[PDB]
Amino acid sequence: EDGIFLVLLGLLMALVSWSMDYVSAKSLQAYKWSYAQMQPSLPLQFLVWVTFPLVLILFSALFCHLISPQAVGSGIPEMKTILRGVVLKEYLTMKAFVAKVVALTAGLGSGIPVGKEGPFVHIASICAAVLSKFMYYSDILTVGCAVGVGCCFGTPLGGVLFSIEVTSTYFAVRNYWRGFFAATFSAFVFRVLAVWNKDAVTITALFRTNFRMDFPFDLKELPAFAAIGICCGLLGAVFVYLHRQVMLGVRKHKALSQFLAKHRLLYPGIVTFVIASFTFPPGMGQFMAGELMPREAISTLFDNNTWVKHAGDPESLGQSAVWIHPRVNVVIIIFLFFVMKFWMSIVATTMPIPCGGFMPVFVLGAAFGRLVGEIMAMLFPDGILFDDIIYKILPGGYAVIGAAALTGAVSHTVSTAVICFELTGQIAHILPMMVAVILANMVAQSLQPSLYDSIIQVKKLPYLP
Amino acid sequence: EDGIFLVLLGLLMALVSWSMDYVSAKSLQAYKWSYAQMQPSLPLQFLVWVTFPLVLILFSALFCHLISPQAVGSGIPEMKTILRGVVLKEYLTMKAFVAKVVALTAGLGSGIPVGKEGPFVHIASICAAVLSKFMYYSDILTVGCAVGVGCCFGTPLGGVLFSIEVTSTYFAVRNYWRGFFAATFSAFVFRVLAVWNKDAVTITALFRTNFRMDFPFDLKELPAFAAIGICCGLLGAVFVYLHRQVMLGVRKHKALSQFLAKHRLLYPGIVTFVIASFTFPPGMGQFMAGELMPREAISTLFDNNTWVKHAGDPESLGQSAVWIHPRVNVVIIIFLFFVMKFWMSIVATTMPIPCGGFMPVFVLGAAFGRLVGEIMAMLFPDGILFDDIIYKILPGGYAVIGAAALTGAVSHTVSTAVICFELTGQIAHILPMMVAVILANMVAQSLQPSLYDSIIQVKKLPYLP
Ligand SMILES: [Cl-]
Ligand SMILES: [Cl-]
Ligand SMILES: [Cl-]
Ligand SMILES: [Cl-]
Repeated sequence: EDGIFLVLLGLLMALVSWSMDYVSAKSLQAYKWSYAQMQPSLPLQFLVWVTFPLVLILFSALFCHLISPQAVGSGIPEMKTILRGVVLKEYLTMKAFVAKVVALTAGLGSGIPVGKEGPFVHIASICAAVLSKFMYYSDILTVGCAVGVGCCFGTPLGGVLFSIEVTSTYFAVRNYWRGFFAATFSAFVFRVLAVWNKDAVTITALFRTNFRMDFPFDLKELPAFAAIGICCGLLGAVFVYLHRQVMLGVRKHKALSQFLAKHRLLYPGIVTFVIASFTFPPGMGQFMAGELMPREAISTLFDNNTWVKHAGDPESLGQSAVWIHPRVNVVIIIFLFFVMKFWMSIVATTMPIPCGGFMPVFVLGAAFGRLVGEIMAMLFPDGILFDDIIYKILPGGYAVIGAAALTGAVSHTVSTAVICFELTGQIAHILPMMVAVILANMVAQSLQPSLYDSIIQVKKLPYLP
Repeated sequence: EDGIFLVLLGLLMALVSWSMDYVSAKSLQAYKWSYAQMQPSLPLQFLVWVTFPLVLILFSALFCHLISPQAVGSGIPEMKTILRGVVLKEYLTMKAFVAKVVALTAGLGSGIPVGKEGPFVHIASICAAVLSKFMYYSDILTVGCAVGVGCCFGTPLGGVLFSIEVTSTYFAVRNYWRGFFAATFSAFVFRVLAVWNKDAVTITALFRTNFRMDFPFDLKELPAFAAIGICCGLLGAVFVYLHRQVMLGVRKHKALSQFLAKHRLLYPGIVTFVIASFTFPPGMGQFMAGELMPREAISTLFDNNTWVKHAGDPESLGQSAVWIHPRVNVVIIIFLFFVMKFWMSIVATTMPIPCGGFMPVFVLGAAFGRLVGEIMAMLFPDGILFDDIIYKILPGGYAVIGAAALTGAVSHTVSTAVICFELTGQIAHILPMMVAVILANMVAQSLQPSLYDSIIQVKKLPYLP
């Protein structure tokens, strides 16, 4: 019967993931078009920029309130609690499935720092439970997690490895085989649908990069990759620390908690309003590449161009031209993007909506990575002679490493190295990604608990040692 | 103390692996040069072609006999037995380490189908045990296996995943973390040494390929990838079946066993002599690309050229020119290579030397893969129009899939998909590799037990259910 269960779980999740991306994309196109149509008047540009995401976030928060409060958050803290032996039954119901899928879709389409992966671990877990009931949570949820990550982005190995790291002491080998099968199948279907819908041509990586694959880096820049690893460790520790402090403040502050406890939806309202206010292009958005939606932030941060060099005509960068302000060195623009998004990301992940920190952190990591890359590009401008031609620093490589390393530091995982290279489609940098991730973890684990463990402690979940 | 143990295990194995490759390479250069120096006289070309490998194989077999009989074979059947709870103490001694490393090196340098990976799982396992004793076999050997594969080729994930599949029921998460760390570190050092010794320039994949990474295949050829998967399943089942029959025959036949039991070294002698006799270039080697040593068989089978099209001047193929006989379609040459090597590989893996079937099967798989690729290249010669240019079938992709799939079928593993793409350095074909491997396993597991399990049964090892 496993053949039926595993195929249907895999297939149905491929369809949920694909449909969600389809709709999310349409929301963002509607947003950009609507904004563009107001081009001659700043008050209307502001109105659109801000109200479009207020509507979607308030809808998301409200929908969960009305259908299933258990849909709020990333799921993973509760799934871990269940894997440890305490069955929080209320998080594996069809009501949560509906609330989660609907509200998440609305959230993603807003442009607000809301991840997708976290929620998919939960969505797949529920599906696995429901199919099983229709037709032993340690095995249901383990397969679920692998499928969730797999179908979320089209990243099979990422999923399987994740399903191991989320366990307690012992992992059953039988789940390795079941998870691997289902996650691979699901990912395959997901990418084929993209081709069918004229958005891929062949089966490809989700955020495919275009690095040289020929002398991709020298040994002389390995110290930079190592430095990114260590720095990501520290940044990750800070991210988690501050996240905790925000959650506790909102819940415990003597007066704030009285107010927000009654007037629900103020918190979503205000958080969203402020993030939108700062990102408006004519205001600070021009200094933060604020026109970029999460996927475009990734697409441009993993570019193969060297922004500090592309003078004369910035339009030659295509979409990446958004980073080249007429009066500000691109290094500063990257710095400001990182800093501003850092706190926006922390706060956004505390809103009462479906959300997660994987993709927010991934982007912050990429930004940090280019900051390092673009700076070295100004220090070693001459390049290296090999086989009669000159090879130069390729900052996109640093972005890829930074994304993996910071994610690692925040979650306490090494699976992120794999998810990241499956997303880019190129493995020129495997060994330095893996080393940077290990270093990031050694540092982060010595300072602060995983993001998920901080949440488990804060929410006082019945997590057995 | 784990920090010391894991670093030293990782480091020392990187040095054993690197040193072994260094020496193996020198033996092969000596072999080819010596052969070339006899160019005007066929009797001397024959003498060199054959006697060079007789000396090395007989040395290998003899050395193990004299130092440690327990060094013979692939180790893995015994390591699995130990992981199940029966401590075959005699296979984790320094005597085995010495016999194994010395005899293996000699074997690899002969050009005879002798793998490297199997033996490295064992070599690393012994090192892990010895360091531990110097300073709980389930944890010693699990880390050992990850390091073995890691340092063998420079393939971290391959190692970690392998260390899971070799276990019984439960895998300890703590070993995931220890193995991942050590295998990554070891692989890193291994590749850096290659750069230092002027054999890499940067850190690279071991057998780096050069595929387009742009429209790498169409959906219309996915049925071929699937067909390779299924066929590999069947071929794998046959390989294992025949391997078993040979082992049993040698041990049980009424008269043969009497003879060979006394006159040791006849079996190595005769097997080696025959494999050499058939591969001699002026004889059948010209119809089997017999000039190629294992690594060159891989390098040319994973080429980015289309051999059935490269008419006019075969020298434009460089090294791959060896496959283009003046009077024989390259498809036949590939076919004969596959068939002849298939039985040579089976028999070679029964000799009383350090050896294994991973790399032999890997090559057979690659050959089969191109056979499919090169044939389709003659059926769909027109190509596909995309972005104003024409894309055509790229058979090297089929070779990569075939290598992974056949290996999968023979061992009953999916980790081979990962080892394979880490070896090529390109992940354009991840999803079709993974699907082909899954299909190969579904077929093979329905027909015959893993190569290793057949051996465990044949040798009557005390393998608890
Ligand atoms: Cl969360
Ligand atoms: Cl996320
Ligand atoms: Cl063997
Ligand atoms: Cl091998």
